Amino acid sequence: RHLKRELKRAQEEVKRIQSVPLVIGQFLEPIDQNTGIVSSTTGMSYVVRILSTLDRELLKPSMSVALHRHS
Amino acid sequence: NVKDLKASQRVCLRSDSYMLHKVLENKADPLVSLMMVEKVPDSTYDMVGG
Repeated sequence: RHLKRELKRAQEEVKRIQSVPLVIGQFLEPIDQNTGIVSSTTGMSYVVRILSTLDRELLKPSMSVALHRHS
Repeated sequence: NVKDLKASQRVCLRSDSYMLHKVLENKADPLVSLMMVEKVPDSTYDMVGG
C-alpha cells in the first residue's frame, strides 16, 4: 500500500523530462509497446523508446509527437 | 548472424557505430508495389460468363 504512493511520487520525476525546448516528430508506425518508429521533421528517421504510461491507442494512427532534442 | 540477413530486409541500427541490431517485421519488395498501384481486382470464371 505504501508502494502505491511512491509509484506516484517516482512517476512525477519522469514527467519532468518534458520541457522547453522540444523538437517535433511525427509518429510513423509502431513495432512494440516499448519502442516505435518516428520521423523527425529534420529529415531523419529514428527508432526510439516510448515513455511509460502514454496512450497506446492514439499513437498508432499517424499523429504528431514530441521528441527531446538531445536523444 | 549474416545468414539471417538477405535481400532487402529493412534493418535496425544503433547510432554510434551503426551496429545492426535486428530485422524489422516489415519487408519492402519492389514487384508487389507495381502491381498494387496499377490496381486490378481479382476475378473468377463466374464473373466473366457471357
